[PDB]
Amino acid sequence: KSITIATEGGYAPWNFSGPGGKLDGFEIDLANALCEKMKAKCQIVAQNWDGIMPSLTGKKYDAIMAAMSVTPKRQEVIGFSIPYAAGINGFAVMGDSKLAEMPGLGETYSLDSQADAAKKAIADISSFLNGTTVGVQGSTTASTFLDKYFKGSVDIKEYKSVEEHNLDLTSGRLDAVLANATVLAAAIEKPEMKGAKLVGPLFSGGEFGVVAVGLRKEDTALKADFDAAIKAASEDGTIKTLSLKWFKVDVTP
Amino acid sequence: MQEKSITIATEGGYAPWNFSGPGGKLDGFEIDLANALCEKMKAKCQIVAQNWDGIMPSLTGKKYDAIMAAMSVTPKRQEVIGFSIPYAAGINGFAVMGDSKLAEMPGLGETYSLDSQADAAKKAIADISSFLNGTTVGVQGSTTASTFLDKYFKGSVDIKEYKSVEEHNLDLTSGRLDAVLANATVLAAAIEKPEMKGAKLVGPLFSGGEFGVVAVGLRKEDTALKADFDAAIKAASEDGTIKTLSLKWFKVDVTPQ
Ligand SMILES: C[C@@H](N[C@@H](CCCNC(=N)N)C(=O)O)C(=O)O
Ligand SMILES: C[C@@H](N[C@@H](CCCNC(=N)N)C(=O)O)C(=O)O
Ligand SMILES: [Cl-]
Ligand SMILES: [Cl-]
Ligand SMILES: [Cl-]
Ligand SMILES: [Cl-]
Ligand SMILES: [Cl-]
Ligand SMILES: [Cl-]
Ligand SMILES: [Cl-]
Ligand SMILES: [Cl-]
Ligand SMILES: [Cl-]
Ligand SMILES: [Cl-]
Ligand SMILES: [Cl-]
Ligand SMILES: [Cl-]
Ligand SMILES: [Cl-]
Ligand SMILES: [Cl-]
Ligand code: NA
Ligand code: NA
Ligand code: NA
Ligand code: NA
Ligand code: NA
Ligand code: NA
Ligand code: NA
Ligand code: NA
Ligand code: NA
Repeated sequence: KSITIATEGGYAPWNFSGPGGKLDGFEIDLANALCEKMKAKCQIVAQNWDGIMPSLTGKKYDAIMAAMSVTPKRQEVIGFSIPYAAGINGFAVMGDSKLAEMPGLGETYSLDSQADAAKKAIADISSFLNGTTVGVQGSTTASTFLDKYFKGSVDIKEYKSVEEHNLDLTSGRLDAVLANATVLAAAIEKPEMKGAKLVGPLFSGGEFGVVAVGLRKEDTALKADFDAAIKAASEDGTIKTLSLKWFKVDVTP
Repeated sequence: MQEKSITIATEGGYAPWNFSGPGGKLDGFEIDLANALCEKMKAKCQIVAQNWDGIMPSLTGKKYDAIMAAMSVTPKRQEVIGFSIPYAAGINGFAVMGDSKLAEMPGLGETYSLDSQADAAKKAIADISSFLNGTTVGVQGSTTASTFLDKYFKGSVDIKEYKSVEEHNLDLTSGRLDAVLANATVLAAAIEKPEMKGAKLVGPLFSGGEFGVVAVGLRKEDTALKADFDAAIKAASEDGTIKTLSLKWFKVDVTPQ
């Protein structure tokens, strides 16, 4: 019994690599814990974000564990296991800038249960970010969110990876970036991002949704195995433990 | 009773010498070495991050006491700062995308000392320079690599200078650059990361000359701190610590002698 799991490796603490390229993070530890429950040999591979879904359908590997949110558009092309996590997103800017004054600092809005307050916070941020350049990783729930609420207000610059937009924020090429808050909180702690800060509000639900294992639609048995393993790992505190270990928070839905 | 205290600056952008964990904790050969040297010196070790561009003005400006950021001793640097006895030596090479015609550069698997094999090194340089004609080569500005490129490849290649290794590596993978030149252990570690899939170390490896030896950067007249580091490095070289840490981090011996 063997399962090849693809991750990106550019999204710490979910998935990243050590100095010599060894894949590590919450999803690597989770993949191994799930495969132990499934009684299967676990092979974790790296695949760039852009080609992660065509390589799954192309059978280069069997599953995706790369902090992939379940979205109706993705559900048209691939299948998903039951969720193991949920995404919370926010903006980061250079802490010195006037943009650090973004309203709603640290306030959290669920796009599902607080649609009225979230759309007001979004409207305030959009007006506040008028004429700025915002970096985002292309083909993400974050680029979808920016396209939906900030398009004619902000100049949206899309990047292949988080690392790429973060370097353009620190050089001053970008005014702000939008990404998963745990990813940004980890990134701004790195020496290269000295001076960067999380600002304004945090958003969950809606576009961001929940994170699950990406699988081919026809792999019903593999989905059934992952579903039983995630249920069992949620039930014995395994996922919560790994989340606290990596994120110092609980990302479980 | 209480130990003295030293603040050591590193860059954090030069794995496996110095880099950081996902949450910014500084790690690598120089972090392990800094802590081992401070234990020998019986001093409290505080390791801080400082970008390469401002690393020397912040040392002279007394933001910290020492630099352990894989800094080579050069006559130009010796005019402005002091150095401890060396703890390592730099080996440099080019990296390109393996699919580039540039990957066939003469001659992979070879090493040339610019000090002892000057004749064979200049002959190999003359071949690489002609081979790289009209290409764009990325390099970290104010390094032994930028000095080496300025000396032998200026006028043959378009040299593009970057503030960090990570920046030129991203421009190599996007195709903005044809090649990069940097420390081979740094490039060998970098090409193993998912972002640098397809990149490869090509052509020969160079040591000595411009590259020289790595030592702790200190304020020019901070003689007590230099005396402290010199005794610790001597003791650390004597018990195999530097060789051990070198093998642990690079899987090659970087010690000079
Ligand atoms: C958990 C995260 N999901 C996003 C971004 C994931 C990008 N993953 C990666 N670069 N590895 C998505 O699936 O589009 C979020 O919404 O907060
Ligand atoms: C060891 C290395 N030294 C170079 C490059 C070091 C850059 N260091 C860093 N980015 N932390 C130099 O001192 O100019 C070398 O010559 O192979
Ligand atoms: Cl990484
Ligand atoms: Cl590693
Ligand atoms: Cl909710
Ligand atoms: Cl929590
Ligand atoms: Cl005291
Ligand atoms: Cl860390
Ligand atoms: Cl720390
Ligand atoms: Cl420290
Ligand atoms: Cl070296
Ligand atoms: Cl030219
Ligand atoms: Cl140019
Ligand atoms: Cl340019
Ligand atoms: Cl090497
Ligand atoms: Cl490629
Ligand atoms: Na925000
Ligand atoms: Na900013
Ligand atoms: Na020699
Ligand atoms: Na160098
Ligand atoms: Na610049
Ligand atoms: Na660097
Ligand atoms: Na050398
Ligand atoms: Na000195
Ligand atoms: Na002194």
